Amino acid sequence: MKMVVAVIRPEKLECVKKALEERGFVGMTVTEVKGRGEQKGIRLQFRGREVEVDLLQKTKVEVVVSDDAVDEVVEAIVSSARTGKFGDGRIFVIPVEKSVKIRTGDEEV
Amino acid sequence: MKMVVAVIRPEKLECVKKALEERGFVGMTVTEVKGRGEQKGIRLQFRGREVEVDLLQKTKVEVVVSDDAVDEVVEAIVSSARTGKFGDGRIFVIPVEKSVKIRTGDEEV
Amino acid sequence: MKMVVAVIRPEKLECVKKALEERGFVGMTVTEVKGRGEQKGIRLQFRGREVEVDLLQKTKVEVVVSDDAVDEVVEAIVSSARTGKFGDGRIFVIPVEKSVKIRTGDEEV
Ligand SMILES: Nc1ncnc2c1ncn2[C@@H]1O[C@H](COP(=O)(O)OP(=O)(O)OP(=O)(O)O)[C@@H](O)[C@H]1O
Ligand SMILES: Nc1ncnc2c1ncn2[C@@H]1O[C@H](COP(=O)(O)OP(=O)(O)OP(=O)(O)O)[C@@H](O)[C@H]1O
Ligand SMILES: Nc1ncnc2c1ncn2[C@@H]1O[C@H](COP(=O)(O)OP(=O)(O)OP(=O)(O)O)[C@@H](O)[C@H]1O
Ligand SMILES: O=C(O)CCC(=O)C(=O)O
Ligand SMILES: O=C(O)CCC(=O)C(=O)O
Ligand SMILES: O=C(O)CCC(=O)C(=O)O
Ligand SMILES: [Mg+2]
Ligand SMILES: [Mg+2]
Ligand SMILES: [Mg+2]
Repeated sequence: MKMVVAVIRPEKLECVKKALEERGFVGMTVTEVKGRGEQKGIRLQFRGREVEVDLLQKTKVEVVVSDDAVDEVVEAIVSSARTGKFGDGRIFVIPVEKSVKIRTGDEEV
Repeated sequence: MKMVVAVIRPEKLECVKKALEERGFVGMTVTEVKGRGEQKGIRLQFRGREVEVDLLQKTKVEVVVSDDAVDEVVEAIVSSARTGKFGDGRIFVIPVEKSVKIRTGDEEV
Repeated sequence: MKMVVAVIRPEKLECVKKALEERGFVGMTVTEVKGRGEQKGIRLQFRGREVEVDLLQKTKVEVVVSDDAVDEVVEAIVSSARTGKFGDGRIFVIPVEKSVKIRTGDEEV
């Protein structure tokens, strides 16, 4: 099992949720976060002066899936979150050793 | 070392904190998140019409513990967070390779 | 690749960001969280009476880096976040198996 961790543009959350749902991936954890990547935020022109915003509002989407489902989950997120501009997002894959459903106590290892 | 990541009902946080404390597990990180599981949220009846809420407020509890302590931490969370209804929570176990205490610089590997 | 996860005092975020930037580590994810460590929060005296605050506001800094860069990232965070008092923070290192840039689709494994 793996956890797919995507940090996307907040306005792309609905697109991502729908692309994952259509593929049968419904379970996910969503966190409001802030971040920046390799461009260290954005430079804007305001009243003829350059202004820097080095930390932007982002949405973190965490999806725990089977090892074989990772590539598909990554493809679903890329296809629905992509705009072609800096800041589209990063996806990180982290190993998950155990998964427990609290209600039933069932544990997948 | 492992990180035990529990996503629980927000109203169960105090129960979970107390169950972990009684067992000597005090250190934890708590994040307000949103999510859904296999039932894709909830269906409610409002003014004679069916309404869907597909992302619910949840509380993420992260507890870094020794490898041998995992099962106990998982049991403590299940016993205190469980209601017997859909949405009680999921628990994921993730490997932690290093743990550093900033104040002292001590690092456990 | 590894994810360096630091839980620091909120007032140290700017120091940490600058120390990481000076070393060329710009990409990071920042989350507002709450937590406590081994001292189980703080005890304050208010109106001649002892009061306990068992969960404090903290800032989680997540930095995905190459395996060889971990130690430096940990040193940068320790040097800029340290005050010498309980609550300076914890740093956890978690393995990252894949990293994808959404815009380009490039994947580092
Ligand atoms: N090395 C990193 N460690 C942790 N989080 C990161 C890292 N890089 C980026 N992120 C997170 O991913 C979000 C999206 O990053 P972004 O899409 O700008 O990545 P990028 O590498 O700069 O690619 P691009 O050139 O397409 O912008 C960031 O705002 C931050 O929350
Ligand atoms: N596959 C998953 N990936 C990431 N987070 C998940 C996943 N499944 C559930 N979660 C998180 O766990 C929270 C609790 O999920 P929930 O208890 O409903 O799980 P479940 O598998 O549907 O079990 P149940 O049938 O008892 O409801 C969700 O709201 C979401 O934040
Ligand atoms: N075992 C743990 N599991 C998960 N998060 C933890 C753990 N211990 C501490 N944290 C997080 O790290 C933050 C900082 O912890 P803190 O610096 O107080 O650690 P400590 O072990 O008590 O060291 P110190 O004695 O210097 O205070 C906490 O508020 C919490 O968010
Ligand atoms: O995140 C954005 O929307 C633009 C900024 C960016 O790409 C970055 O900081 O790397
Ligand atoms: O989370 C809940 O409280 C009910 C919804 C649920 O179980 C789910 O979406 O899987
Ligand atoms: O976090 C603090 O600022 C003081 C409390 C502390 O160190 C703890 O709970 O372990
Ligand atoms: Mg970028
Ligand atoms: Mg459910
Ligand atoms: Mg402490």
